[PDB]
Amino acid sequence: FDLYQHVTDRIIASIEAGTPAWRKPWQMPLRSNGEAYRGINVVMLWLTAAEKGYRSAYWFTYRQAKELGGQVRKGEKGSTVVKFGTIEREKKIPYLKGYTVFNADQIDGLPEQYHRDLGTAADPELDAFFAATGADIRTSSEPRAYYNPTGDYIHMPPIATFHSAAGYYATLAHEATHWTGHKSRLDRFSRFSDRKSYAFEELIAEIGNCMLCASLGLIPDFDQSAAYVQSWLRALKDDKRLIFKAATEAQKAADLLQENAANFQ
Ligand SMILES: [Mn+2]
Repeated sequence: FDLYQHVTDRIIASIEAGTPAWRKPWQMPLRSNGEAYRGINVVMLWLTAAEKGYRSAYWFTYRQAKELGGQVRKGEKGSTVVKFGTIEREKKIPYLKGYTVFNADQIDGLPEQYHRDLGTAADPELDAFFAATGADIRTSSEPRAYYNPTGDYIHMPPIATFHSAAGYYATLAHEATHWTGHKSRLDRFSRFSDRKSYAFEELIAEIGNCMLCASLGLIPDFDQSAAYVQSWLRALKDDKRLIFKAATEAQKAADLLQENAANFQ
């Protein structure tokens, strides 16, 4: 009946139940046109695909199913994704409403199309991605990986100390996600830092890093972020639209990375 709550409570459950929704992939969800879902809806459809065991990336509405050449298997229940309708004021103002979609594995008769390994060394195509992001990446024998907004650079340790390029680039993807949201770019940090503002950042960063790593073929590192799920639980309980604001920032952090990395002069 209430959307923000309804969605926040699914996410609060997943956290308690073990895995927060957005970690569940370890294929990104698509609409009937091939356009990928964004933001909070990627998160929601991921948890939904895990919880119902879906193999397909595609989600349809009853309308999209029927008038495409198919039928929603009766008994099948959809799940709630997010979008905007309009109210009039003086086709005018947007407002957030939910809606129901069904995965392709709940549907019969749909058309035909509908259903790596990196060692321990530098990878050229990954190196080109992060070089094309624009990020000051500095390397030093200091054994910590971090983003310093004050200098505005990412510091990686040396790749060989990782004994895993997959571990090396996931960590970099994570820092690249933080690197967005410096004042010159996405403008996301708190002004005055504390246990709450670090908690928000690394949640945006986490959700965002899953989104990034899904595209780059990497696996996110979740050891580093075990001390926060409680603040996330607390903040998610006290604020029923907080998860929407995080997922929107997260998607913007992934978008900025990939868009820069394709800024072909
Ligand atoms: Mn971080």
